[PDB]
Amino acid sequence: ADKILDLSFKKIETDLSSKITYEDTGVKIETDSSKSDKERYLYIYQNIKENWSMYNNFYIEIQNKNKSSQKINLSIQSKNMFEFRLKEGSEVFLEGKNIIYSDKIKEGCIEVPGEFEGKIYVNFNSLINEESNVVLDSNMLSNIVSWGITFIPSDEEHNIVIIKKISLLSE
Amino acid sequence: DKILDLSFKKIETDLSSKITYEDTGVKIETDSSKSDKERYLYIYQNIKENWSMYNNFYIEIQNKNKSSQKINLSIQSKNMFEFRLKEGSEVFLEGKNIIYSDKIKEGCIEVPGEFEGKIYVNFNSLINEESNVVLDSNMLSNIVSWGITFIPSDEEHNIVIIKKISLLSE
Ligand SMILES: [Cl-]
Ligand SMILES: [Cl-]
Ligand SMILES: [Cl-]
Ligand SMILES: [Cl-]
Ligand SMILES: [Cl-]
Ligand SMILES: [Cl-]
Ligand SMILES: [Cl-]
Ligand SMILES: [Cl-]
Ligand SMILES: [Cl-]
Repeated sequence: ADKILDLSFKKIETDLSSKITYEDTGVKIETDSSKSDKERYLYIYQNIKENWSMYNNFYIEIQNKNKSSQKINLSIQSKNMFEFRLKEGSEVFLEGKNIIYSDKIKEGCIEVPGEFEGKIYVNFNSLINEESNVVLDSNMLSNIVSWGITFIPSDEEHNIVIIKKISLLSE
Repeated sequence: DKILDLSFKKIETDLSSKITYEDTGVKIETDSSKSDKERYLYIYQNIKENWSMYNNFYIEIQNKNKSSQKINLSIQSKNMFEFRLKEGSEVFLEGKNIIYSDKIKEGCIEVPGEFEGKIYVNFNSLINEESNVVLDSNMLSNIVSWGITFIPSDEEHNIVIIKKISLLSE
């Protein structure tokens, strides 16, 4: 039950000029920039409201028409707050015309080699929320740093409570 | 099941206390004044663990007084989010003579007099007030935005073709 994501190019934050063309399938993205500009980028995003708990990864069918390697990265947002980016060092899988290999996320990016024409596998455990360190397929329980009990004694001058045991149950 | 280590640090507000660690649990003795309405004893332990595999908080406690006590929970995640009892949530207090489902009143749990049983609290009854995020809620549950950034090579004219972007179930 693969879920195909709608590719809309109405929302773009960039510092380049480009020509986007829809074809039978997918879309061609042409950019004109310079070697000097080391801040160059073309961020393309969408606004949604979907539940993705039944999926475990991104499958990006991309093709590079240049001999030089490209670079791409992902960013997901949950609860209009938590932003998830590629976890540095995490393994991603690139399947080309004849070879499939593992490459680690470097400087927050995925290297797309020259003439690459294939698909890219990025598991959701590869996207993380920096601040919380919570990976996209987990929850806040994944990184508990403190637990405590607040006690508000009765109007009696001296109160005593006995705590025999505290544990965490799981179905 | 994971038996939490009963080792604490404490904050005292308008009261003094003693924490003795006996073989039959930890005894908490407080000395305070009926007039000091800001009385409050916070006992906690800082750690670095993963409780994803768990779903509930088991607390067996005994109240030595005839007057009710009030307890609250505070679980913190590295991002400095503190989760507390959700207002209107349900908690189960199983005593010897009385057993029932209880409600969170003013963010606290009423511990009846001479109570001597167990209190069950599900992690979905813990929430961060400002974010309004439940402690066991998965991130994938509510996705509001997703994006892809393209960083071109040094070549002046770059062309990348994206035929398809999907989510695979596993
Ligand atoms: Cl979409
Ligand atoms: Cl949507
Ligand atoms: Cl290839
Ligand atoms: Cl290359
Ligand atoms: Cl002791
Ligand atoms: Cl501690
Ligand atoms: Cl009881
Ligand atoms: Cl509260
Ligand atoms: Cl809060």
